[PDB]
Amino acid sequence: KSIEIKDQNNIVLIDSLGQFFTDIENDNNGRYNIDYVLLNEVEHDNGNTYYEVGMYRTEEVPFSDKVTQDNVELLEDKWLQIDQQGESYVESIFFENEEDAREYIKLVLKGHETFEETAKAIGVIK
Amino acid sequence: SMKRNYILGLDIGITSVGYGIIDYETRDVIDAGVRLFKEANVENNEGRRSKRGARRLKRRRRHRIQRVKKLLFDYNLLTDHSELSGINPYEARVKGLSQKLSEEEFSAALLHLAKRRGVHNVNEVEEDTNELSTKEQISRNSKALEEKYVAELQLERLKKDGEVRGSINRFKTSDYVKEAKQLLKVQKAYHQLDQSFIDTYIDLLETRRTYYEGPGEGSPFGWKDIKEWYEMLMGHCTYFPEELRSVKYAYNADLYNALNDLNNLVITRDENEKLEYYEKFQIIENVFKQKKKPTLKQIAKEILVNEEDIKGYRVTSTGKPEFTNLKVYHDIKDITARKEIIENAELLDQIAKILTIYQSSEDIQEELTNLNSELTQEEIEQISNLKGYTGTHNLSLKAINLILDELWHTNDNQIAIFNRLKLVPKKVDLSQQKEIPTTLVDDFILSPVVKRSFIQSIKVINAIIKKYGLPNDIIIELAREKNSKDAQKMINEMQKRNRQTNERIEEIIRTTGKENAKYLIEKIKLHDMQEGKCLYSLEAIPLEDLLNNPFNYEVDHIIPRSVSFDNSFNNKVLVKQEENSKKGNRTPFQYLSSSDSKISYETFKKHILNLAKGKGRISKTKKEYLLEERDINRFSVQKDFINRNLVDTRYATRGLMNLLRSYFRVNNLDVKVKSINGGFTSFLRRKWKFKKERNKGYKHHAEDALIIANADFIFKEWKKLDKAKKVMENQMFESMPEIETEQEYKEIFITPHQIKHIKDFKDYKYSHRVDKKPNRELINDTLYSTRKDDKGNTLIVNNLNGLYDKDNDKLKKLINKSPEKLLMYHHDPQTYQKLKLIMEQYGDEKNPLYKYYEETGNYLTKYSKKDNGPVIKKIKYYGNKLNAHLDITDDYPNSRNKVVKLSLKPYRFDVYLDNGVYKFVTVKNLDVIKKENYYEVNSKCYEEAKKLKKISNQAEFIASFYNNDLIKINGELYRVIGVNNDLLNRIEVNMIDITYREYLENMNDKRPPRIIKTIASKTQSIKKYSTDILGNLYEVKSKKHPQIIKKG
RNA sequence: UGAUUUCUAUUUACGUUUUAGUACUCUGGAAACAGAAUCUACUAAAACAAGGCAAAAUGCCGUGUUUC
Repeated sequence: KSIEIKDQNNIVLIDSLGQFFTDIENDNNGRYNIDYVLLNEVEHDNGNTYYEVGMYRTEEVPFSDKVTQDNVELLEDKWLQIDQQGESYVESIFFENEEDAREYIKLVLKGHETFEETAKAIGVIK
Repeated sequence: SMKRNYILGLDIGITSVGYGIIDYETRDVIDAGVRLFKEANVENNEGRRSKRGARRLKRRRRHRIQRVKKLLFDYNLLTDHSELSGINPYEARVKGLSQKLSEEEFSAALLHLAKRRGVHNVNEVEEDTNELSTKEQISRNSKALEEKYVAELQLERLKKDGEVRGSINRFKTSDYVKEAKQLLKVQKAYHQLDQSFIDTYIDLLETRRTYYEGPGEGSPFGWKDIKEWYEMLMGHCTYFPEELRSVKYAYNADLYNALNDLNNLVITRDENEKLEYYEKFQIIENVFKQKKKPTLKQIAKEILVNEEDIKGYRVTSTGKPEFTNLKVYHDIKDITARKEIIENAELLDQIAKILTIYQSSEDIQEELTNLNSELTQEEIEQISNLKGYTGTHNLSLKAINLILDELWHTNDNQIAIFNRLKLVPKKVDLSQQKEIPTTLVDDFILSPVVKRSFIQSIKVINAIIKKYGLPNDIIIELAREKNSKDAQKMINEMQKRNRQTNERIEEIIRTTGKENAKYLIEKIKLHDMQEGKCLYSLEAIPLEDLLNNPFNYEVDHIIPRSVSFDNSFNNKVLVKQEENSKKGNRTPFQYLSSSDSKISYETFKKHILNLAKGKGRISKTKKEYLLEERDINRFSVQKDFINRNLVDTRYATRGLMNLLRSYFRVNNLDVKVKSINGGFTSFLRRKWKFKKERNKGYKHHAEDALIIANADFIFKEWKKLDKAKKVMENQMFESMPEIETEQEYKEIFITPHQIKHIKDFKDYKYSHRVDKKPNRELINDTLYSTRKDDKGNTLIVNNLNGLYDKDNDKLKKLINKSPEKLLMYHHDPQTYQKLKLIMEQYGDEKNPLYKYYEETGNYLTKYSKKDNGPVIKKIKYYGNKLNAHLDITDDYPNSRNKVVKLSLKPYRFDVYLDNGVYKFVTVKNLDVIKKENYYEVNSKCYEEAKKLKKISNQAEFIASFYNNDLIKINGELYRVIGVNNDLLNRIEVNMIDITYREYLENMNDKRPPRIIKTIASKTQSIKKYSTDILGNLYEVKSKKHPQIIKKG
């Protein structure tokens, strides 16, 4: 990784750039664990601006029906409402360039900007 | 505000209630808005109830174990110095059947028997089968216990297979009781016991609560005795509040539905088109009581007519006529045909009630015998083994019989009878109600979605009445979809049929060469359904002539729209222009029974019948339209058509209408209420040229309201619509004018009166429902254990299951990508090498362990030198680093690892202004605890979180924000979603008039569809605003200090 | 364009986790055994929304509705 180690809690969010999904996991009950990640521009308390790649994991998203192309939208909706009502922060790693953080999310994390894209790419559906 | 003379339109959706206020005389838009709320889901209360039951089960198991412990302490078999750690309960349990046991192992045996004591009745277990039902497993185990005790079989299972626990460990209480009492009769010779000791222990071992006993004393879900149990299980009638609701499958309920079916029939014959009292009695006795499932053939044979002459019946999806079947009548008749039993309606009602509310064959037998009736003991025996009796009826038996009279002696159906009788809900005295009560909705047997939206609509009506005074007219439309899943289903089907029609149009253009087909889709589809035949002349409609000269053919409305009010495909036929011209405002039966026709009516009827038989090119609605032989000048026929195509007669709509009309009737308030059919409003909205797409926010919901309000206006402006106006209002109608042609109909309804003025409206209001409820879900379900890595972080440990499943490639992915995350990688390298060998051997397979098991019959076993290693069933691996969590390690004493739960669910956030900088502290659901009347924010946790945010003691408390509260950040108004990142002081908000997702979509923006904001030194202003249920804004005023006590 | 299931009761065997014992792995030893590791499994005993009542009791409550 091309990351930089910082003091991370006094960081102000400047511009939310992207939202990617890395894994949609079926727990083999009526629930799903959705791993996603955010790409933001942020300004440190010291003045320097970095690009934050923040990973989040939303667990126990209940969906009992088998998901199809006609169904993945509703799973995305339920994931969003479960994520809004809970706590899913894992960690944040920072970069100096937007291209470097985008490359990180692109290759080492395998993140898609569409929930449908990730569902088909990981094999949840077609 | 200032009271107005206005029409109020209501659009009740699954997540919204749109209101529109139009001036009654000037047709000008007075107001419009939407009330927005989250879609209710039965699964929320479902999970609540299931977890409550599971907690009860666990509590009662622990209490049984502790009571056995107390009994042992009583007889001094357990002391404060007893030690039972090393005792094996199976060995001790089988040894105590033949020899004296240590007091320690005797106590351990009794306790281990008390922990797992088997089934009383399989009906008590609502189960999803490890794939072999508990009843079948008990059968297997009892057949295996013919010469053994449970402990002996369990011990030989342990000694041979190494396991006792799992699916096959399902016994019944009888076998445990046998083993326990033999153990006791052996051990009483060596221990100073009592017969009271044996009786008490056996009782503790086998006793449990019944379905009719319920929870113990002090429970809000319990009851005092069996009478209160029955009365709480049934509930009370809406119209006769001291009567209890009937069971669903009572005999009189089935007879009521059957008479409703019979009164709906329209028989073409020389005699009365409607079945008469003697005829209905003959049909009930000779067909419904002789055939379990009556068919149209049998009914037609009973009245000596043919099947095609009977119309107006319910239908399956296979197209077969459907009629109510007397369930309990034929269930008892198959056991006994005695007239004293099956021809006693009240006796069959009692039998149905007993079969429904009792869940045991023995209790059913006892309660049947306790009916001092003429049923024999063997008849009761046979009846106790019946199945399928569930559900409670809407009505009491009293109302059922009261309406049974009207069903027998009139030809009205249930809807017409209820509309004529106009029964008043009496569970709440509408006489002393200052506004429309919302508690009556809680009684209705309805989906929670429609329940919530009905309550919201009632409160919107109350607020509108308080603001603008009593309305002149109220018009209501309820959404067709029952939930979001149904909405997605309908969207998918509509997209499918649009795709298919586009394909057919495109290949028509390809074959014929002309793009004209792009603008003739309706005529082309009608041509397809009719197989290129003009249904009034039966001449051929060449597709080339239709595509070249489309005005040679016209879309005629089968039943004239002046009476039918039907604008759908079911009331349309592509005919020759001259046929439509000569037909006029008549029906096919009237036009083809005339001098103006070119063919007979019977030729047309034969053609229509054979065309309806094949491939569903005719809908049943269309067929009963074409063969409508009644005089549509009769007022009854016009009332029927208005009730079908203009009124919403769904049960939920009828219940809400009854409640509203009753409240207005009782208080002598002259407010005319009607519920419009959604097909008619769709027609109106289309002809008024509203866009098909709804992509500009919630205002559409208000728009629709105004639309139907506008529609209501029409029905008051023209006297020739009076009949319709009075049928939609359910008012008894008294040289009346009438719409005489279809051109007049289109002039009345298509003319865009004030439509541009409705489209130009900009002062829409929005109300979002705020959620302040404490004691929601506090933490996630999953129970995690953690490790501490070399670098000092805490990692969560995940489990990997289904290692030998055909489709599970997760272990293969993990081994190929990150082997070091497996715990066996570091702590058992030889087993990991075994696993990697297996993975590489079948690497081209999706799950190599699955193919390994199928090829070798071996699982993955732990590495062994003597190959005695255990089977590996699940694999632990390292997850993410542990962030904020709930530490539950104290529940597990001396635990080497920290035990955690994840995702602390937030409750609210309190914003303070501290020496010029805005800060906020997150109140979690775990921080709110109920104290005996009220929910209290724990002051210790609150001050802890305040200090963690470095909030001064002199900081000024600004406000508290819950879900959907209105926040004003830097002069911009959003609605609060919740805390997004507490550590980073990041909250989440959304827009008010539209979701941020669709806002971005309209501009084709690919930004993340979530508005996340930071609250820090850069924040200039933070204010709180709230609205009433109508969306009227007001800034929140006060509260120098945060709320610590909450009502709940 | 093409017709009500809410609310609620009782129970079994599972499942996740911790501790203890045993089995498996490693080291030392002739052995008796003892350590190391805590991975995989069996058995028992406990906890399973945070927690709050209540005191021998087929004991009770804790994820729903409503949020103006």
